[PDB]
Amino acid sequence: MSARRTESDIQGFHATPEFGGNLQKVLVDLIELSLQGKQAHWNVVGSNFRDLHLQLDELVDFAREGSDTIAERMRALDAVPDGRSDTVAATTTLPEFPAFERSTADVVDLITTRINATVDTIRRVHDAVDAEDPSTADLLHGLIDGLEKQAWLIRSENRKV
Amino acid sequence: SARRTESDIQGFHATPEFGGNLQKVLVDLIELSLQGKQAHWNVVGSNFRDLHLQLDELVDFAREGSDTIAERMRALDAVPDGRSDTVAATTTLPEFPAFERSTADVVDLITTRINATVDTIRRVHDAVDAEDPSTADLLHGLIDGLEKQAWLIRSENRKV
Amino acid sequence: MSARRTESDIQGFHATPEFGGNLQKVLVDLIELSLQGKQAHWNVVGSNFRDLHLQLDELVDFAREGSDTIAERMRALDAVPDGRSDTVAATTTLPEFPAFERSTADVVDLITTRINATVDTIRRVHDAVDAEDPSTADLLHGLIDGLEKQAWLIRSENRKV
Amino acid sequence: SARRTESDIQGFHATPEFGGNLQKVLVDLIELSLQGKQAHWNVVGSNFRDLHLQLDELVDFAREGSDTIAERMRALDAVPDGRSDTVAATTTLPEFPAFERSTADVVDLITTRINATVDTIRRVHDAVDAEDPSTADLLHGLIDGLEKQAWLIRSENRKV
Amino acid sequence: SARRTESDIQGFHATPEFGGNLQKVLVDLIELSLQGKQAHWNVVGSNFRDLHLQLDELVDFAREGSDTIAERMRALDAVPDGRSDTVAATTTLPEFPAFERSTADVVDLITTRINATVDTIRRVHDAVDAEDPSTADLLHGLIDGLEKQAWLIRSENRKV
Amino acid sequence: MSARRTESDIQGFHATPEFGGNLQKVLVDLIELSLQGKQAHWNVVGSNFRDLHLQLDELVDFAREGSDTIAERMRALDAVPDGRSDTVAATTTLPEFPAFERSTADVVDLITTRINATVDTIRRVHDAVDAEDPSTADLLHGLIDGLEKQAWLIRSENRKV
Amino acid sequence: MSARRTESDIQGFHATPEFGGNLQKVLVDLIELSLQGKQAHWNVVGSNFRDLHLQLDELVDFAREGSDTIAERMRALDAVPDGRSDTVAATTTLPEFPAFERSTADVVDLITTRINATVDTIRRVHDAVDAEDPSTADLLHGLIDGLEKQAWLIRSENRKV
Amino acid sequence: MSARRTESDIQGFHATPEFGGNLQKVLVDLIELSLQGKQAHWNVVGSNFRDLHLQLDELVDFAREGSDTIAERMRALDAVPDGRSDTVAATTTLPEFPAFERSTADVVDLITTRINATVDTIRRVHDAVDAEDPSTADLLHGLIDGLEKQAWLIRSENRKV
Amino acid sequence: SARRTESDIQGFHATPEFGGNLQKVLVDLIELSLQGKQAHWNVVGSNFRDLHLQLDELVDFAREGSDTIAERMRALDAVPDGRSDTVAATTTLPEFPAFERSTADVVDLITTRINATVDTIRRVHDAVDAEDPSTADLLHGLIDGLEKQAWLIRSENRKV
Amino acid sequence: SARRTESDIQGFHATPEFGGNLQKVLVDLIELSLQGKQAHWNVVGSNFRDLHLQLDELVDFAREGSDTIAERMRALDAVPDGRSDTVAATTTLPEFPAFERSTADVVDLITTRINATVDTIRRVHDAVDAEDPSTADLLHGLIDGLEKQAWLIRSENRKV
Amino acid sequence: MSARRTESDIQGFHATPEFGGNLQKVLVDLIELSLQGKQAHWNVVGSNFRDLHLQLDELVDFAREGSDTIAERMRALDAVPDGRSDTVAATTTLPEFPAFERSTADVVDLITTRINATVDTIRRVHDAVDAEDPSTADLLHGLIDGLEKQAWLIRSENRKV
Amino acid sequence: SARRTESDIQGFHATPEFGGNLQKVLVDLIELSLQGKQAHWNVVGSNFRDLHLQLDELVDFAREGSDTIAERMRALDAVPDGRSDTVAATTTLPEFPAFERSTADVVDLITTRINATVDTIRRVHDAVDAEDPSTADLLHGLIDGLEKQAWLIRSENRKV
Ligand SMILES: [Cl-]
Ligand SMILES: [Cl-]
Ligand SMILES: [Cl-]
Ligand SMILES: [Cl-]
Ligand SMILES: [Fe+2]
Ligand SMILES: [Fe+2]
Ligand SMILES: [Fe+2]
Ligand SMILES: [Fe+2]
Ligand SMILES: [Fe+2]
Ligand SMILES: [Fe+2]
Ligand SMILES: [Fe+2]
Ligand SMILES: [Fe+2]
Ligand SMILES: [Fe+2]
Ligand SMILES: [Fe+2]
Ligand SMILES: [Fe+2]
Ligand SMILES: [Fe+2]
Ligand SMILES: [Fe+3]
Ligand SMILES: [Fe+3]
Ligand SMILES: [Fe+3]
Ligand SMILES: [Fe+3]
Ligand SMILES: [Fe+3]
Ligand SMILES: [Fe+3]
Ligand SMILES: [Mg+2]
Ligand SMILES: [Mg+2]
Ligand SMILES: [Mg+2]
Ligand SMILES: [Mg+2]
Repeated sequence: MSARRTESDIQGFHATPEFGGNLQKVLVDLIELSLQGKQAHWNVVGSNFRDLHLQLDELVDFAREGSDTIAERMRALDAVPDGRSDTVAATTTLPEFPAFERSTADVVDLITTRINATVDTIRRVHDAVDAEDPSTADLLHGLIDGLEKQAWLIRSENRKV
Repeated sequence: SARRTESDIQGFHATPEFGGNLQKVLVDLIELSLQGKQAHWNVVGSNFRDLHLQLDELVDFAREGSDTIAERMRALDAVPDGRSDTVAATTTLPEFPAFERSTADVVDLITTRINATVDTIRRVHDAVDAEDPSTADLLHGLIDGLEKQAWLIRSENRKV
Repeated sequence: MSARRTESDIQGFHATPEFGGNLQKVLVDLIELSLQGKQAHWNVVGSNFRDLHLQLDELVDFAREGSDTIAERMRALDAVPDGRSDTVAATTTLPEFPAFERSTADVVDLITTRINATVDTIRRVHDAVDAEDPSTADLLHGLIDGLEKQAWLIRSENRKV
Repeated sequence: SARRTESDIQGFHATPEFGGNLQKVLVDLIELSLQGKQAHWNVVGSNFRDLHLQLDELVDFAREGSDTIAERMRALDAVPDGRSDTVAATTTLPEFPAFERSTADVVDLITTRINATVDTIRRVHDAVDAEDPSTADLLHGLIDGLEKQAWLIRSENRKV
Repeated sequence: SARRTESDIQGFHATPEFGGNLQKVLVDLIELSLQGKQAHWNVVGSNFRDLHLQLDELVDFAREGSDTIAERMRALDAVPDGRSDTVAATTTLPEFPAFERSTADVVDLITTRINATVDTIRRVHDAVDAEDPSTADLLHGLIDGLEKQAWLIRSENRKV
Repeated sequence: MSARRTESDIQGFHATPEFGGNLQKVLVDLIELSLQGKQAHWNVVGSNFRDLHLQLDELVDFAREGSDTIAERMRALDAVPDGRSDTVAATTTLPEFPAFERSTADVVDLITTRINATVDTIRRVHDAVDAEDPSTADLLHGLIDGLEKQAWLIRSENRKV
Repeated sequence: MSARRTESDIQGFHATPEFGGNLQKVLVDLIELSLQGKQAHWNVVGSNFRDLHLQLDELVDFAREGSDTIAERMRALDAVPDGRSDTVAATTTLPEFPAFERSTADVVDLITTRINATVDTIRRVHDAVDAEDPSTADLLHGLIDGLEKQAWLIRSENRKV
Repeated sequence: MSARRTESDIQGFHATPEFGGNLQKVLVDLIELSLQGKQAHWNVVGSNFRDLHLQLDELVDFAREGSDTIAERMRALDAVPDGRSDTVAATTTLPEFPAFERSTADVVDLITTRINATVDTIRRVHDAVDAEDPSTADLLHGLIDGLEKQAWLIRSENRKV
Repeated sequence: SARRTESDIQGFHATPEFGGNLQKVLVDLIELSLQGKQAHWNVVGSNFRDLHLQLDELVDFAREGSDTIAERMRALDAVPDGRSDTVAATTTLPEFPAFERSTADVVDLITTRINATVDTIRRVHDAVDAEDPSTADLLHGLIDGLEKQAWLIRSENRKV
Repeated sequence: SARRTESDIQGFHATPEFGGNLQKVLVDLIELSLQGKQAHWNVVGSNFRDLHLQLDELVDFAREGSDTIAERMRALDAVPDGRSDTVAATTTLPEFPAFERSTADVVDLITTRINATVDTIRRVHDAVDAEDPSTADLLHGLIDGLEKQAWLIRSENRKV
Repeated sequence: MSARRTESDIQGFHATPEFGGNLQKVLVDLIELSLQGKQAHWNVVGSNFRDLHLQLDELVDFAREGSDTIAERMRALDAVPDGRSDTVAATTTLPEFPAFERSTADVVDLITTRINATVDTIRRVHDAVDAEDPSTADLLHGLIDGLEKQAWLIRSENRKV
Repeated sequence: SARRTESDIQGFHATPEFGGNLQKVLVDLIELSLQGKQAHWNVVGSNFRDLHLQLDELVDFAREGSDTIAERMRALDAVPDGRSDTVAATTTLPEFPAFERSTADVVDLITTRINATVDTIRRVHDAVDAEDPSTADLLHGLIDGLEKQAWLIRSENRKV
């Protein structure tokens, strides 16, 4: 017991209310993106349907794993996520996805915009998150990298060169 | 030969009522999946881990269920709406509460909400079956799986 | 606005006593079939031993998965299964499997008869089950299909020309 | 105690009408698989790869389906005929054309071929269900799987 | 050179006493598996899920074990009897009770049932080892595996 | 310095009409074999049913993979396969598979004869194929090897002493 | 060779003695945590035994992978780890784990405390590690994230709400 | 304080020459069995060819794994195996496998006799092996168990009523 | 015995011409793999995803191809040179352009460069086969695989 | 029936001597695993990679071994102590040195320490076997596996 | 739509030309390392050939995944990679790999130097990359960690202690 | 239409000379596998582990190869002889020596044994190819695989 601490209770790192709020912002936009991605996945029609149909599911998988990561990171830091439908709809920054069947061209533009909005949220909170807890900023970097890759993989369809 | 002579052969298309009935199932499955994740993250207390894990299995089932229904709608020339505003405004599920919740409360809450989801499917079943028995089979898989989830979750709170 | 239900307690579907009894009938024949299938698997000897030995294990696997399906369906619908040895022996409708070694030809006939008996139980309760709960009848269809396939794969050894 | 005392208990035998109804399904599933491969090899043009790949998935499903139907026939002591001459002579599917075909044309042709196959299953469905509901469930799986493939393929040509 | 010149060399034959000793092990392993499933389905209450899951692991082990014993019997030209009537008539395990049972009760009941099964193996061990040490090693695997399951189950009720 | 070619358009190897026709001959016999293999797989009954039932499926798998190989080799070399039912029936060299159930012994002989016929087609076109394109002849060697192995595994049931 | 360096020997990045010492601190606490985790895994008894038994093994797996990561990172940077039992016991900051069987409730509190002590060590050295080598700080972030998740998954058992 | 041993050189368990010779006896019969098993696998023809063909390969797999186990156990205990063809032929106790094709019925009897012979060697050396090294006798028990299972699975083809 | 009496037995060694011929194949396979990755990253436009993915499959094939050839050289006592300066100075492939490129242009470009690579292999084939038929078989696998890639890629740009 | 009538049936419990003997094995397995990792990280020199890798395999074996023994103790109502202070104070293994060590030195060191570990198991074997043969089988697996590791490691330093 | 943005087009984060140039530097050295690694993998001979042969392939796998990561990160950020042979040869900082067979000892020294040159490039651009986009710096940290591990695993062969 | 009307079509029969040529390949592949194992067990010294491991990979390849050849014989109605006495009596490989051997010696010995095996395949190649080119392709796989193993093994002793 030469260097052994003798405390009965050793408490964990707790997130500030600001930090909790910042992760909550990321969470709702990740959930909204997952819901919009599925909507697009189902309703996309037209030239190169299959590629887009498939890529949109990969986007959804990533955004879902991301939302679970953020929410559980909140839990680890003694914060409380709210991923309920009403909260997501009321607080998401993503422009609304339109109803009905949409062409592959339209879906490419729509989804690129919504991914970019999501990435913007993460980029906006990044410095405040990093200042308080660099380990959480690393989770943000994974999200930024993965989502920006998805945006490139989707938007390239509409590029005329 | 017995070969048909039509250059174009069309598929079975669902009635508006049929599409509307699948839409009802869809929003309740999506809502259940969102509430399941909420519960999964925020459950605390005795037997946390079991409930945390089971809730993820519920969510997995509800998500594949929503996809199954939405794609069945698409196959039948109906158009699903799984957007957050639509889900929130049209789900029949009792609202799941915010904040940390005890294991016992989560068991009771989620059981009610699974039962609400099964009720929607059972309510639309006969109208769906009458128009398209193949879709009713998909409904049966959902009823079976969700009722299995209800049993696996609720049993925690059962006394003798 | 909101279609949300307001009850704090929504109950699940509860099977009638008759429905419970009907699934219990299926359950005991499936367990008995599993036990007889293993008996035959160990004790078969003669021409084409290996094929029958192997096929019998596939039958046992299917019947075991089936009994779990039925028993858990009972539990889901607030019915209580009884798969105990005494109950199975006292209430199964299958003819007893004979003792000791049996020839491949005899095992083929014996097991085919026992599958047919098991399927007959499922067919007998089907309409009453389907009328109360269509979703459970679908599980019965899976059992009927899978077992009648086993009966074909086993019986065909003895079918001539 | 409750043990039946007969030494031979017969299984369920399909009527010859039932056998013939499943035979109708079988030949169209086989024809669909062969046309599917023809399309898979010979498709050219804009979005070749997706179509090439999706067509193989259709063929996998149709081949599993023909196995399922033929084996169900055998289970009920009917006897399938999936020989080339029989399939050509009795399939209801319009002939697939020869030579290379554009992706747009293949989309339309294959959608029609899938729809014709589903139509056969839908046509025999009630007669099959009346004699054996367990077989009708297999038909439901086929209907669902095939109509999903029709949606996944035809969507390429959909303009909105 | 060192080649034996007899055309038929007989294998090791188990005595009928040895066969009977393995038969004792077999019926208790089968009874344990059936009681294990009964428990797995009918357990309710605090920590349901863990017990539900652990009980299935016990059943998997007991089923693999009964296969091992019955196949060892056959290898040595003994003939197993795992029929329901025989198992019910000759098992040494106390009967599992009917109906839903609390997790606490199931823990105690199943621990007792496992211990009874191990006791049978321990009782025949020396007689089995004396005739065939290779079979005794299979008994050792069973003892180790079953006592591990007893520990994993009973620990739930242990108060310290 | 640089060995780089300067053409903007380098064409691929194009098969002669004769070469295309030779691979077409192989293709139709492989498809016909696959169809007959399944027929036999469903309709075989009698002593050692299961082994033959299972082996026939392995044959069908090999023949199906083979037909895809040949058809795609045709496509690679700018030839156009025809695997349609009417063409296969009208142009296959295999004797017709008989209708209805057949005994294990008969299926063994029937299918062995049909494999032998399929291999004979491949052997007949081999030299002409090898002379134009050695790489395609190698694919033929794979087919010859794999099918003659199937013929051994199936025929040996009927071989005595 | 337009931008090619012409040095025969190009040396790697070497950790300072302070950096080596900082990683050594993390290493001993990760090893101590793995040893305490196993002790808890074996000796935990009581209500919800299985969940805790299983979670404790997941903790041990993570802490073991973590110690290997830290030690090998030391090796890469020309530092030398010491993970020997005497060194771990003499230099760990973790409060000693008690002997004998312990209740699930006690184990939850004990292990949460020990995880939190381990995380505290990583958090304490983080800034010095990051200042010298940001790539190693990223390995620390993985550890912080994974361990804090484990603490949440374990401690939640004892939460009364 | 410390129970640590102080020797810099601690030697391992070394087998007696007799022990080495006993394992060598097991080794050559296992290799011979593997070689004969393959011979039978290639050369069997007749009723139920496929089942025997397949089962013989499982026998060969088991016997090959067995020979490696024994040979490596020898190496561990400072004994030196000899698995060379000349040694195996000159010292195996198994009757020679006959040349050319053999019927399924004959292969069943022939291979069953050869397994019985292999097991008899293991049974003959068992007590002497167990007395010197119980851990090696356990490996023998695995061989006895696995081979006698193979003998059952193969011989049962020829067992009547 | 028929045992050979040589203490040392040497392996087949390739002629300088043979090694030179495999070297020619090697640099063109490496160049193709590097151009394939360039195209994979920089392709944009209609059907981007299909082409992006197919190009990775081409690269995978060319990389395993280069390894196969280089190691065959090693087996035969020849010494490969796959260094960047050597590849750049000695490849016969038309240079792949820098910057973003449309799907249609990438199809045409890569098809030409695959065909150039196949041409090298076909050009050395007879000299390789004459010296060592076993190596010609490796060449056949490369010809087959690359020509399959050419077909899968070029079909995108094919019109009716 | 042959059913036993006891409501409670107890399991086999180990003597204090037996628990003490397994404890002796446990600390030496844990010590070996810790020394194995030390060696794995700090080995340098000729054939580094082989030794680095083999040492991880040794560690894997010793860790699963320690778990096996500790859980066997638990099954038998004994209480393991695998804490660092206990391991350090009670292990019989010669101390592994600090700092980088050559491959040849690591081979010699680890071989000695494996042999020390095997010696503990062999020293307790007969007392363990006499009380509970099933546990002796677990000991045999450890002796076999560790002695295999000793051979695979030491062979590096063997001269002709 | 309470927090919903109402922009039709939301643009992504775009890398500066300096940032694009910095990632390009990393890319060419990763590709050069992969090409040199394979050259070494093929041509290494002598004492401990196999270990080095195998480790060199692991190095190549990592460097290849790394180059794909960097290039695609460039694409995501609207930069354009150039991984062509001429560009790699003209702009790599790695000392040239020698021609012909090389001893294992020489290869160890050569490859360690080339890995270290590659790591130096990443370390040199790190701060500028991190200042502009911390998410990309995290990708750099993965590369630094993985490559420095490879250098340790390779160089340790030549260490005399 | 194009259907052949004969009821029995014979397959390709190997001549007895062809059978004998494959038999030569078979015995050397078997001898190589047995010598490979001998080496694998008995190799000691510097870089033991790599050699131990590579020798097992050689044996796996040689065993798959002997199966391939024996099965090709059977496919063409030849009859293999892989019995120990036949292999010892007719193999062309120099005898592997008894006892422990250094890694350096094993490298040289095994390289020679591989080269002798390849030589047999190369010797029969043209006679085999003339009668059946499909079999010659299997010989090519063996040549390529074995010469790869020779390179991977001998490189250990190569000084440059
Ligand atoms: Cl795709
Ligand atoms: Cl089989
Ligand atoms: Cl769990
Ligand atoms: Cl290795
Ligand atoms: Fe229905
Ligand atoms: Fe269904
Ligand atoms: Fe149904
Ligand atoms: Fe060839
Ligand atoms: Fe940072
Ligand atoms: Fe990271
Ligand atoms: Fe960072
Ligand atoms: Fe033992
Ligand atoms: Fe050739
Ligand atoms: Fe080939
Ligand atoms: Fe023993
Ligand atoms: Fe054992
Ligand atoms: Fe989907
Ligand atoms: Fe279950
Ligand atoms: Fe294909
Ligand atoms: Fe081995
Ligand atoms: Fe390689
Ligand atoms: Fe454990
Ligand atoms: Mg596409
Ligand atoms: Mg058979
Ligand atoms: Mg629990
Ligand atoms: Mg080595």
